[PDB]
Amino acid sequence: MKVRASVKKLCRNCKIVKRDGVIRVICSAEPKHKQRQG
Amino acid sequence: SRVAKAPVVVPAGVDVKINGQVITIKGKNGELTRTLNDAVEVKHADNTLTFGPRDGYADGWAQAGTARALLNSMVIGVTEGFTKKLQLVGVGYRAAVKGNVINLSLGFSHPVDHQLPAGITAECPTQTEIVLKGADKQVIGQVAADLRAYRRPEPYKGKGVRYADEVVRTKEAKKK
Amino acid sequence: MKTFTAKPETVKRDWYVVDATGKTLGRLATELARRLRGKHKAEYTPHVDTGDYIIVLNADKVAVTGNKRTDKVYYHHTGHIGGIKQATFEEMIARRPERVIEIAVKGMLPKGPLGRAMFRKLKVYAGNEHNHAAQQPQVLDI
Amino acid sequence: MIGLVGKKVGMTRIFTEDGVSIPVTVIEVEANRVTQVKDLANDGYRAIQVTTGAKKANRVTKPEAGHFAKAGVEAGRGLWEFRLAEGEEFTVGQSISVELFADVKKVDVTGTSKGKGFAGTVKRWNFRTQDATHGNSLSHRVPGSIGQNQTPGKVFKGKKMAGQMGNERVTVQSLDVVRVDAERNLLLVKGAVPGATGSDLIVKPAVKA
RNA sequence: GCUGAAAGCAUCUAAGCACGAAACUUGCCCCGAGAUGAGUUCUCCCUGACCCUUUAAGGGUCCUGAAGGAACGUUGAAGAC
RNA sequence: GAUGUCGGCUCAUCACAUCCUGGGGCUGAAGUAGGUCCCAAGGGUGAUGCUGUUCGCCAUUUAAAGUGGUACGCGAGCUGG
RNA sequence: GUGAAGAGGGAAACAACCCAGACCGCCAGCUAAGGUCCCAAAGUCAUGGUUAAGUGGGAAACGAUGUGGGAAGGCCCAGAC
Repeated sequence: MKVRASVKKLCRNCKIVKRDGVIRVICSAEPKHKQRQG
Repeated sequence: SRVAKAPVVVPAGVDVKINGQVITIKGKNGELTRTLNDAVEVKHADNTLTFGPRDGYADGWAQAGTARALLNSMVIGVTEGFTKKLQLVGVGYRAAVKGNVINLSLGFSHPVDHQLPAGITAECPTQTEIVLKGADKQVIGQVAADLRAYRRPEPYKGKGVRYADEVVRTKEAKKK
Repeated sequence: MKTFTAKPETVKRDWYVVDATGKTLGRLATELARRLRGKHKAEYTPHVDTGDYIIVLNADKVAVTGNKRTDKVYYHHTGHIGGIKQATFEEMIARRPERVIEIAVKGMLPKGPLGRAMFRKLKVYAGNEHNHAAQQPQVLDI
Repeated sequence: MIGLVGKKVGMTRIFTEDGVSIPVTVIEVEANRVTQVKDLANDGYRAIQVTTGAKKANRVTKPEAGHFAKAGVEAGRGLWEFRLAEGEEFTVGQSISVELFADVKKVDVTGTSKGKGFAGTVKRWNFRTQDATHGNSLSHRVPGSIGQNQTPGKVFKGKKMAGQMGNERVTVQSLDVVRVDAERNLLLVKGAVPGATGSDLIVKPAVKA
């Protein structure tokens, strides 16, 4: 998990989701692409 | 919304009860029922049901699509149900069913026993396979997830409980 | 001539029973407070309690809007330096359901001995059974 | 589960055959007689009220005498209540004796600790003493500071200070039951229990175990 | 995490359903009805006359003195008092 | 027309930007042991040689020897280097 | 300009900010700034919208399929995504 003020799609398999008021990036190919905004 | 446009076809032998919001499905596999959101029209018709929003309900189309999907899963529930398959990978790993309980030997210092819920049954063809059957898709998925959580597939050899149709994607340490 | 003043020994107070199920907490508590203080009577006097007795039934069925059922927090301090304690609205409804109504109304009542005397006439119940049939409370719609 | 009321008889030792000395407290548990049974319908909770010992007939007042007469039991030196578990059931006037602890193996003992009177902070709260020498001026066992300064501007509630020590209700948990002696009305527990010799103790099966 | 649409797919979430920490509420110990919102249970005691006017949760006289308490004394592993 | 100062001692109390213990994500995470971030303030969190020292450096521990606020917390509480 | 050397009303409290300049009395009326659910005087007013965070009722670069309005382009029943 990366906790950042600026979360972005780092590759094409990455998807921006909003889970309970938190903008999160869930990638299905690279685990170190997981981000939550905070 | 548009997923909700497509009606769900009622096959033969399965019948529908509608009490406004709570809807019950009967079939050869058993009783499935739920209460839909307050913002979805459900209407039994000629061997089909159709879903649509109420009035004065924002995002009634999303709820309509959700209700359509749940009802369609119910229909495939009371007929031929759902099956989930698990595989145990790793030396010494084993499974066995004793009635309503699965006994898992997953490398712990203690036995692991899982109590199946009401409408789910299990059977192990071999000692490293588990097959689950049931009418409720959500419940069988929950049980499979609970079984997997005991020993999640680790990323260096793939050892642990995993779904049969699952890709584990291992990795090497540094080199050699 | 001097204006009329209510005399505490000649005020006539009635008994009413309200049913709190499904009512918004604050919008019910406001009407409760104005009838406990007596602002609905033409004999209203700010220094004498001319209000009515109110019985509140089904205190655990009171309703809040938005996300207040899990986000409204009730703070209080015990007097010790650790002190500060809190409970959400759900926790209060689960433990002492009467106190959410009681402290809403108490917050909307005047402060001082007269306000406490006014609050003394509120009777809040969790069920829908009260013990004051001998007072013959009339049904009040809020 | 219900307990019993006894009195602290004193302390001794029990030698075991393999050469171990167990320090025991000797508790005299005469039969406790049930004086009143409380129920949900009448009282709101389930409990039994018991009495033990004896009292001088000229020292027991008319209200207490009438309360004893209703149960049909002789006056005792006091009355105690024990809360009732779900399975338990007792009748007024029934005697409960020490073989209740026949196979318990751990007890909770409650008594009143010995009164130390007014106690200083060094004894009451294990405060450290200040210097005996090296310039100290009349401040050898005094508490020291008790607050900070303007910003709090007060002493906090619950501050550790000198005052009454002891002479209060104390419980000691999970004491080994060494010996249950039915015809002697004796209970032998391992270790020390609160109070002085001849004081009343409430003995209950251990809640933590 | 499960099921799942909005967005024919994906998605732990929007509807719904699971787990999840010495933190929180309890569970353990102690105080605690001046909780003036002053609670409950059990037991005990007292069921005599008259007078006045200012008439009322009025005063006064005679007889009566309970259950209990206090006081005093001998004291305590209780205690500055 | 007076708000006593550094350090020590005694006694603390709060914050969390967490030192330990607790939970978790990622790892250039095989294991052991780590790195980094997230949650978490319940409890705990050294004795000394030197120096007035705070600090610091050393010597031995410890699960750890936290960072700060409180008139650089505390002299109608002590000391007075 | 105000305070100083100016009270009254508002800004919770709040010389210096907003309204406004107290000769005395009245248990009369209309207004200012600010307000009108309760504390606490007066709209739980009317009509049309927006917001779902208790935003309103503290804070930037920057980040995001959170929604409501424009304004115009692509791609599409010869089949688009």
